[PDB]
Amino acid sequence: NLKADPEELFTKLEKIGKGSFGEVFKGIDNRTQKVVAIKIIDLEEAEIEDIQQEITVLSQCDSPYVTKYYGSYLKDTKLWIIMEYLGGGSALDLLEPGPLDETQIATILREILKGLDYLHSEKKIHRDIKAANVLLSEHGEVKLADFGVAGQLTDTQIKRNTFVGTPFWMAPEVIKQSAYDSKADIWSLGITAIELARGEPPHSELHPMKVLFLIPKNNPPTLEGNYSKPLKEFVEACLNKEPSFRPTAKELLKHKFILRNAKKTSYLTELIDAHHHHHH
Ligand SMILES: O=C1NCCCCCNc2nc(c3ccccc3n2)Nc2cc1[nH]n2
Repeated sequence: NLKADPEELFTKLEKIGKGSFGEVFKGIDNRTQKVVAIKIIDLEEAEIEDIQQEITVLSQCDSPYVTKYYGSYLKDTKLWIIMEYLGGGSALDLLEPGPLDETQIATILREILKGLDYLHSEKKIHRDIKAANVLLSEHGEVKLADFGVAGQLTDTQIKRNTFVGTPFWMAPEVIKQSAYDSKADIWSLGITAIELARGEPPHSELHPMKVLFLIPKNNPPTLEGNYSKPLKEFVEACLNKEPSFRPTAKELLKHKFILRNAKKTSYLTELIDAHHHHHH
């Protein structure tokens, strides 16, 4: 039962961003000398082998719209998750210089939807859709990241009222821990569309415990301000309190906002340029 040491298997390089449940680093697989991303989760207070088994299952996923998993390695109380590295920045990173235009939003949402359609067709739930987990390559390709595990890391805490993580993107049925399915991602997608349009999810000025309380009780958010009627309607379609009333990802790919505004992903290199200029 002697475990491989991830610090020997991988060279941890610079931090590249805050992930859910842990910081994310660029890394090198020392066996292949290939670049990877590494997220280290501290599981001192927690079923570890169930999470590793599911990461192994998810490492078999294969889609242009979803980052690869490359397994995970436990070291004492820390779980090293190994992932495909993308270097363009997350959509959250790329929101820093200023507002996105509706073509950028529609392009990014279209790619997210294709990734959600893939995961849902494989009977998986992303469960952590937010701009921070939407990644760009240096060429503008868009892939979902950190999918398929957040439920194992949070659902029990939510049941016990011991969850202290961030609630802004959670569907009401996830907060109430009733039966939830892929439609939970569709709610989170609607919140993420607001985040891409306005820079932050609804209720971002409120205490997270008030937000956890509000989401299942309040009318769902809507997109307010100078935004096109199709974009507002796309948001409204996602943000229905009843999950059976939300459309599937496959249906949303046909939404007129997506079809009339999405353009080539290669144009999103302009967004990466803006980040460079912002930080130059
Ligand atoms: O699979 C990942 N999950 C981790 C998802 C949460 C972190 C997202 N923030 C991020 N992420 C990058 C990155 C690279 C270069 C510059 C900025 C970057 N900002 N790269 C990355 C992330 C992952 N892979 N590659």
